[PDB]
Amino acid sequence: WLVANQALLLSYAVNIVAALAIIIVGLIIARMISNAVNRLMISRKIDATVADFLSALVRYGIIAFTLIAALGRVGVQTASVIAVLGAAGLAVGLALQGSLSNLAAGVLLVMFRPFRAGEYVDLGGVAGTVLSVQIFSTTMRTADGKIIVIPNGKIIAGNIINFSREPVRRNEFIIGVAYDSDIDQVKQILTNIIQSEDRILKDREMTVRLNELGASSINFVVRVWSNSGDLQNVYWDVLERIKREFDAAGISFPYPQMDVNFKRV
Amino acid sequence: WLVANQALLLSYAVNIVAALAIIIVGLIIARMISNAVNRLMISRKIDATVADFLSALVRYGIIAFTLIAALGRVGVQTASVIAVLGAAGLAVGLALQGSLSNLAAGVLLVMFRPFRAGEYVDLGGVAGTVLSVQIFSTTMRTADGKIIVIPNGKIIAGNIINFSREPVRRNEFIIGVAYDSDIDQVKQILTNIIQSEDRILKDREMTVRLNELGASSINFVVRVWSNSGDLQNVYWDVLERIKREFDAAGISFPYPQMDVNFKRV
Amino acid sequence: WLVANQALLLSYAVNIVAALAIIIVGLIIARMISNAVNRLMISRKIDATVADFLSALVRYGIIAFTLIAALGRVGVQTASVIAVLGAAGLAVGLALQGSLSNLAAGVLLVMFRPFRAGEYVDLGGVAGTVLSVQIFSTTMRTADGKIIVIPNGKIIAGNIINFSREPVRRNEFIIGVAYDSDIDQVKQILTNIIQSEDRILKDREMTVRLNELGASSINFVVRVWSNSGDLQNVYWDVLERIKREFDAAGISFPYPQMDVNFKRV
Amino acid sequence: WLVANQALLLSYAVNIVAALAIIIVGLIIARMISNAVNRLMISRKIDATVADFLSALVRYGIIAFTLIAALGRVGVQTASVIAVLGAAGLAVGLALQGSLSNLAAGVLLVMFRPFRAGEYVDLGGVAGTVLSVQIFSTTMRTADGKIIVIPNGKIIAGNIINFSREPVRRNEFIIGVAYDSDIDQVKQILTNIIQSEDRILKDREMTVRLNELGASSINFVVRVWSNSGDLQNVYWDVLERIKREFDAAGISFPYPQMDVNFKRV
Amino acid sequence: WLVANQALLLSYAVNIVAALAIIIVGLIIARMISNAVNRLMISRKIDATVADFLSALVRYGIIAFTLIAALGRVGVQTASVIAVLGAAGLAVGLALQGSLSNLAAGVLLVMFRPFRAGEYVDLGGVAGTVLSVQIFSTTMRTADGKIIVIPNGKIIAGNIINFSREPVRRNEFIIGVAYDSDIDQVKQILTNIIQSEDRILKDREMTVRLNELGASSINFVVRVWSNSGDLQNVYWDVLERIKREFDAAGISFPYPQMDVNFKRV
Amino acid sequence: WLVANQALLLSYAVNIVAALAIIIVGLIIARMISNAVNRLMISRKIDATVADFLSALVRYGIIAFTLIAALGRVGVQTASVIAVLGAAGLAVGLALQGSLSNLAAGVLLVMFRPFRAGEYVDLGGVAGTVLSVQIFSTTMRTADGKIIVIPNGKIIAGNIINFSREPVRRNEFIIGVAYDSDIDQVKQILTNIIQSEDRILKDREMTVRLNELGASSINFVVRVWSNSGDLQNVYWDVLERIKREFDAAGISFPYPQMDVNFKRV
Amino acid sequence: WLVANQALLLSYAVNIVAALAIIIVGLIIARMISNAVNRLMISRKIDATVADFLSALVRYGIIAFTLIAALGRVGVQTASVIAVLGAAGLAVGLALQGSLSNLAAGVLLVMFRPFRAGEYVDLGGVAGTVLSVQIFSTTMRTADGKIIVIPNGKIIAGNIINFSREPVRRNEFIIGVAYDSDIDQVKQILTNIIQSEDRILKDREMTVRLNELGASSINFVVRVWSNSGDLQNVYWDVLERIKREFDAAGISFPYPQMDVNFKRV
Ligand SMILES: CCCCCCCC/C=C\CCCCCCCC(=O)OC[C@H](COP(=O)(O)OCC[N+](C)(C)C)OC(=O)CCCCCCC/C=C\CCCCCCCC
Ligand SMILES: CCCCCCCC/C=C\CCCCCCCC(=O)OC[C@H](COP(=O)(O)OCC[N+](C)(C)C)OC(=O)CCCCCCC/C=C\CCCCCCCC
Ligand SMILES: CCCCCCCC/C=C\CCCCCCCC(=O)OC[C@H](COP(=O)(O)OCC[N+](C)(C)C)OC(=O)CCCCCCC/C=C\CCCCCCCC
Repeated sequence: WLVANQALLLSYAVNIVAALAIIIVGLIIARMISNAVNRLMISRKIDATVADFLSALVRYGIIAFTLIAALGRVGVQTASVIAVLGAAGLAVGLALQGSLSNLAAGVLLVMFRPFRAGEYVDLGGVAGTVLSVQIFSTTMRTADGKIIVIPNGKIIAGNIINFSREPVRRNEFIIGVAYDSDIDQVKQILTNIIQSEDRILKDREMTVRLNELGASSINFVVRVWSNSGDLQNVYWDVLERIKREFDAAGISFPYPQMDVNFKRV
Repeated sequence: WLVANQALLLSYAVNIVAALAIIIVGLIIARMISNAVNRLMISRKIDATVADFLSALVRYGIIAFTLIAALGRVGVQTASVIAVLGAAGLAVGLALQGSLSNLAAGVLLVMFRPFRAGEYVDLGGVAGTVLSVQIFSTTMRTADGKIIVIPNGKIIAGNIINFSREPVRRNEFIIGVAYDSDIDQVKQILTNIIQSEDRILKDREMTVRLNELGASSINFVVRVWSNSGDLQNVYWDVLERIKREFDAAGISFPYPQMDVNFKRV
Repeated sequence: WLVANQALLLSYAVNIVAALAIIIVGLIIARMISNAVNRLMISRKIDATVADFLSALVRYGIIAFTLIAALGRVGVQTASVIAVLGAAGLAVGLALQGSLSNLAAGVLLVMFRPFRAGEYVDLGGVAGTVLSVQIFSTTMRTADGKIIVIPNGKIIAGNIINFSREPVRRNEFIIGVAYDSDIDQVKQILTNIIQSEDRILKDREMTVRLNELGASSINFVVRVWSNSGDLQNVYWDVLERIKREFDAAGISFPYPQMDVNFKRV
Repeated sequence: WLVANQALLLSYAVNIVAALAIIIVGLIIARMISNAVNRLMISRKIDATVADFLSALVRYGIIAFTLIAALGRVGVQTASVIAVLGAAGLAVGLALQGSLSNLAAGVLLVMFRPFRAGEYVDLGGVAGTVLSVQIFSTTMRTADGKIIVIPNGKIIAGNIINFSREPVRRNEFIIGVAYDSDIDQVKQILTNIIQSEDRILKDREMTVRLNELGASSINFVVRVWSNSGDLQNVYWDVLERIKREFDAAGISFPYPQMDVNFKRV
Repeated sequence: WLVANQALLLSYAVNIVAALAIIIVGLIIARMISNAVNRLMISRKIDATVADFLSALVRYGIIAFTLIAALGRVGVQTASVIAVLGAAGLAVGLALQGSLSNLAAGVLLVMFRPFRAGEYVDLGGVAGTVLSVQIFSTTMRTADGKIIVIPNGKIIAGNIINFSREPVRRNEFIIGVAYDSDIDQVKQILTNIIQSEDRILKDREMTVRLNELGASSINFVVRVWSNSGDLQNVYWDVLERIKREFDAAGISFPYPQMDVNFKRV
Repeated sequence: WLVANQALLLSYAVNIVAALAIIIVGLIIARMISNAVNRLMISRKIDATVADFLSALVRYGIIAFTLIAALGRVGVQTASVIAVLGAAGLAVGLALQGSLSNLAAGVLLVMFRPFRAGEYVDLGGVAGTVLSVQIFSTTMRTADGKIIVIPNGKIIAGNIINFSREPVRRNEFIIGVAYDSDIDQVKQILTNIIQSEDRILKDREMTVRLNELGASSINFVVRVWSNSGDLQNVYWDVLERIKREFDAAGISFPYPQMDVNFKRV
Repeated sequence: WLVANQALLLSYAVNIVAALAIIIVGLIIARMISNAVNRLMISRKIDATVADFLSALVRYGIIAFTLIAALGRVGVQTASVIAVLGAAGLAVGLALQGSLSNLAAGVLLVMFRPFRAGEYVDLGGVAGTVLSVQIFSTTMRTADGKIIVIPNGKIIAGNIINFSREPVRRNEFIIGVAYDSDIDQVKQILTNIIQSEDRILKDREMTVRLNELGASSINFVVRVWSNSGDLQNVYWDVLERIKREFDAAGISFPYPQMDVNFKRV
């Protein structure tokens, strides 16, 4: 009988009063925090539907938190709701793995700087000048003139070749001449063409060596070092001069040779 | 003996009354929340069987929650049911990883805009004009006229080449002429053809250089910058004009040359 | 001594009575739920051994639940059994990841409809007409006549090219003619063949331009738009007419040309 | 002092008696369950060492469970043992992911039947007649005569082309004839050869169209529908008849043509 | 003041005595279990440093368990140590995923037997005779004579082609003859060569059909079934006999034919 | 009624006083730890916005910790907040997997040293001289002159070929001579060229053997060991000397031979 | 009022005294364990900064453990700190997955020995002699002379071909002779060359059979077994002897034959 010779009914009364207190302060704290986030988002920047589900999801989250806290305050065991809610949080955490990976990689590309804005690089077989580095992705304009947006988590997970870091780079040529050409003559013509060029650095190597005895031609290699801004112009100028002086000196560039053994008359 | 000189039977009575209370309010709250979700889904949009298992799964979920909460209120240890239920929730969370990944990537493609509707792009080797960006996927019509639906989580995880972002792009030509052709003559003909075209931008580079000494031809490169809407028309017009003026000036486009050494008479 | 001046033996007696109560109602609820699932599976649909392990696994699951709940009610700590049981549930949840992924993707392919039954599509390099979309997989008959069953989780994870969505598509031709052919003559013959075809749409583009100066031929491109049902017939008809009028007008389709420089007499 | 004016020593005595009770009933229940599993495995089927570690691992598992339950009954905190044991269970659950995935896929291949025993299929680039579908893998004999065992989790994760599902399939031919051949003559000869064959279905399409203007030959395509058992025989018969009637009608099958421009006398 | 009118100091005294009891029995049980594992490992098999860290890691594990159980018995909250220890156990469980996967696959390859010792198989593009199947890997000697050790988890995860399971296999030939050869003559010569061979099974198929009209040759196919031990010898014998009788009957094996159109005199 | 014949109101008063104490010492400890981290970051090194969100995230973390500790001290159940917070921590832990993997691999590349600064290596098909090894990545300059930044977690996960570790390496040549050349003459010329070179190590192997009977040439192999700094110079010198002495001794380097059977007069 | 008619203030006093006791013994045990690890690391082996962060991280870990144990002893709920700390431990556990995988694989490569030091093997397309097997990686010198460091977790995850395990291996030759050559003459010459070699094992197979009727040559195969140390020398000797005796017996090695049909006079 409930003749009240006990204090457990007092404990039950303070439990239901505490549950109603949790409900009403959860409602008003949800309202005030939604108002504060709504005030601090409009002043800074908003998208309409994005800020809508932002404030809505924060409000539903804090309402669900205070509702199951009030259910647990009464005496209802709420561990299944916490299990489903933790599984849903882990699902959202697996969903946002690539985005947060791009964000962490974007932080690392700002702290450590392998490349900066205006530096010709290569990011996994994609070459071009870096325009800007942002939090999720970098934009880079190629030599063709097209803009490529690459996420940061793929930038760091691969090699990042930087062309504009070292001021001195190397050209390489494969000059195929005929088998009947003199080795010393072709070598001294190529040496004169290399040493008569002022933008080829003389303190580095100036290799002119027979590299390969190919199918229809002996291939010479010539490797010269220039500044990184003069590289393509040195390539074009010395290639044109190689062609002009080999045509002037009688050295022939062979076609795809073939021997034919004639039969059946 | 049960002569009731104790209050633990009072505690057991309020436990079984509380368990029955949890059962009946779980039933009526399941009914009212199923009615409210049923009312708010018919007005907005429904598929028949989809809304059927939606309201059914929400109802079975809240019934299972209140049933094992009522079992735990009696004194039955329910941690194994919570373990299996959390494992099933983690299974469903691993199942919905790709869908929620596409949803998060679709949010990022609306906040950050690498591309918009009506902008010729390239999304992992798939080129075409973007029709619309949605929450799970984007539809884009190619130049061939076919519609391709690409999920957003694969859009962000790869490179996204944007052709219609930079207003000025570059053409490139590989003009192969014979070895006997004059370098200066071919170079000045190509320079006249480039400088006589009004849609080629004169403040950018106008490269006409000998690029390669190939197998049966010397390959010239000519690289010119045009507006992004005039690019293909400039390509076609100046290629036709290259062919006409090289035919008029005697410069030959060589066939695949070959040297034959005749033997065995 | 056990002279019973305490109520903890009363508590122990109600614990062992409660444990026996949990055991017997777990047995009879296992029997009644197995009977109800057995009755509701035979009426709807069954496979014999599949329904056998279905009802068997549900019965062993609820028996294991009530047995370790009764062990925990006595005072035996059962957290290790819950740890192994949660690990086994997570193992089964990792096992059913692909199947539930196919199920979720099959729900998304019914809500959002990129394709329907009877619509020629391409699902990751597999083309053919969709027969039916089911919960785990779609069946599609190719043009060759073979039936291909593709799981839905691989359909959504890749590109889904839809041919029968846009009513107007484009043909493309690479017509290789000889270097000696007149550009204007071949261009006006191709223009007459295009403009004399009634199933080629005249409000779209009708490109006939010199596209490429190839190895042994200049390649013209001609790109015309037709309805999606007339596309292959337009291709065949205008290709046959191109061959007939180029044979009638003296324009030659060249063979793989080659220049031979004869040596060694 | 231990003068026993308290009941906590009574509580400690019933705790150590309960711990000894847990130990001895864990021993005898381990013995009886090991005896029951040993009796039910010998009658059904056994491998010697496999059944050895099966009964051994079940016995060590239930002994470890009752030992740490008895340690927790005394008052020793056992949560670290439960943490290591749950980590080991999750390790074994990650180890058995592929096997249980093959088992779940084998259940799905028996409920849904894309293929049955004796049905020529293609399972990820592996073609052959299905012998039997089992719980972990399917065996299929190829046309070459070799037996291939494919796991089910790789069967469902890829495309499963079924050749023997549709009763009517299509042949396709690429008939390359010379440029000098008449289009109408070759087309009417191929039409007569197709319409004179009784196993080619006349209500389907009978395409005979010029498909491609290739390098050294114009390629005709002819596509005919036959029953799925007559397909290869129709292919062989009509290919032999194409060769015989093109040899009889003067239509030539060209060799790899080449134009040679003779120079250097 | 500590005038001892309470029993909580009695409770604290039995807690510190119980903690010291846990420490000393953890030490002596660690010593006895290390002695028992040390005695049962030396008799069976040991590696020196491997058994060293085995007994050492078991001893440090049981010492860490009893130390944090004794810390939790005093009143120090030890849940952070359990969190780090469970994370380390999950790290070791992720580390041993491939090894335990190979072990589970090795159990499945002994229960189910796709192959046994001395059976020519193909395990993911690796062919050879199986020497032995072990718990982590199988060793197989190829036809070249080299020993290849393949882990079991890669064996089951791929296709396992078994050559020595079916006793009857099929040979296939591509016999390319000239266009001028008679179809009936070549077909009856090949039929006589097939029917004059005693190790070719006559109840199976004996296909001799024109398969392909190739570039420079018509390709006949001949497919014959033999026993699995006579297969290569039948191949060699009937190929030599095909060459001898086609040389005797005037049928020519053509070279790579080519048509040359001579120009520029 | 609240006539205060109980001490639970005393317990509630000390709970709310303890909650306010937790709040105020959480505020001042957050302020002091933020001040201490702010003081110890400015002296050592800072980036502005990076140190901003560093101190901000530490402050919000300790404020959230003390707020939900104060909520749990009152009596509000906070296990859902801990579930969401642990899921967010696991999300951030999955996000930082690649970065911490690169950090652990960078520690292993400093403890174990497969390569050091100034040592020509190959890191997954990327060759060049190592400049420096850092905590997340190594920079290495190639022979071309470009700087490549490779993350450490990809360095250790693949092969790391080290060229500059062994002081003695081997050259290999494929010398193709004509079929009519004498084997003994070519072998003794190559042996004289090898034994007349002083930088070829004589205590190692000096192989000069006929390796291959190729399509148009017999290929000799010659394999010689030199020091690792003389390797390319030995290659170039002995290749030039091979060409000079084979031209002097009449041994011919053949072109791509071909037999032609003339038909159709 | 605090007139002290209760023992809960006594309980609070022993709680704050116990918290201070936990703090001071956590400090001195952190100091003593840091001193003991510092003493046992300097004697054995150290790197400076590595041992620095080792002792530092152990000290910060045990200080964080005793600080949050002392916070939980007071009454502050510390489950959020344990959630973040367990998430950070799981992050570090995912970071060290590859390193611990290499360590476990290195243990398996020492217990099971597929290869030892000084044994020519092939580890995933990388061949060479094993120098040493270590805990994280194996070093192996190739035949070229370069040192390759391969991690153990990639060694076990792939095939490991062992050349130096079986003492007897097999050579294989593809001898292409002309169509006009006699089959019996070439077969008996090859049989005499094989049977006149003493290092070819006579109890194994000595296959000399016509293998293939190729494009311009009939290819004979000859397969002989030798010891594993004589294999390359047998290859070279018998290949040179094949060339010498086929040149002496008039058997010709054909060039790439071609038939030419001359047209257009
Ligand atoms: C989406 C659904 C949203 C629904 C939100 C509704 C919020 C409801 C919040 C407050 C309204 C409560 C009105 C009835 C409560 C009056 C009874 C009472 O004054 O309470 C006294 C006893 C205390 O017992 P005690 O101190 O010995 O327990 C120990 C627990 N310690 C340790 C925390 C103290 O309380 C008891 O006996 C338990 C009495 C049973 C209370 C029945 C009301 C339960 C309401 C909903 C259940 C539906 C479940 C839905 C699925 C969720 C699964 C988790
Ligand atoms: C899919 C299956 C659906 C089944 C749903 C059925 C819902 C049943 C809900 C209510 C009906 C209960 C009727 C019997 C209860 C009367 C006994 C009683 O008035 O209760 C008093 C004692 C209290 O004890 P206490 O305060 O000292 O405990 C401390 C627990 N604290 C801390 C929460 C207070 O209760 C005890 O002694 C324990 C008495 C044992 C109660 C036996 C009835 C158990 C029903 C089903 C068990 C089947 C298990 C199925 C598998 C699930 C595994 C989890
Ligand atoms: C696959 C195996 C299937 C086996 C299923 C068998 C089901 C057995 C179920 C019932 C039979 C019980 C018969 C003996 C019980 C009579 C003793 C008794 O009347 O109980 C009174 C005391 C209560 O103590 P308390 O209220 O102060 O505790 C606080 C616990 N609170 C908070 C929940 C109240 O109980 C105690 O002292 C503890 C007395 C120790 C009971 C010994 C019987 C344990 C049976 C099996 C153990 C084997 C373990 C197998 C591995 C599983 C590891 C989890």
